[PDB]
Amino acid sequence: GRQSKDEQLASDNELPVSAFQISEMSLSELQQVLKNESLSEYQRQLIRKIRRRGKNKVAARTCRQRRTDRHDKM
DNA sequence: TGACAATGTCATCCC
DNA sequence: CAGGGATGACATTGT
Ligand SMILES: CCCCCCCCCCCC[N+](C)(C)[O-]
Repeated sequence: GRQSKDEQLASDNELPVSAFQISEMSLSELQQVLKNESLSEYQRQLIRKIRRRGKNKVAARTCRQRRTDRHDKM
């Protein structure tokens, strides 16, 4: 199969959570993660970029569906 | 491997 | 605040 780059990222950077986790975990969850873990700044930054992408791709989705839904047919 | 579809990324605006 | 939803353009990936 295959992995996301963000998964590779998280992995390369030894993040205590997964890309998937990162992006889907709830905010309060994430916050625990962040108050409890030793995370360089780079790792912190990373986690934020990952979540961004992570939420945006989902978002990209819909859009398109709506895009594609709304015109293509209806 | 090359076409064509599909997904992801990023910049921006928004709330 | 901040985080995060929309969407348009461009990029990478999948089949
Ligand atoms: C959707 C659920 C995602 C939230 C998962 C949180 C689990 C992270 C725990 C990592 C543990 C690492 N450590 C430092 C405690 O050993």
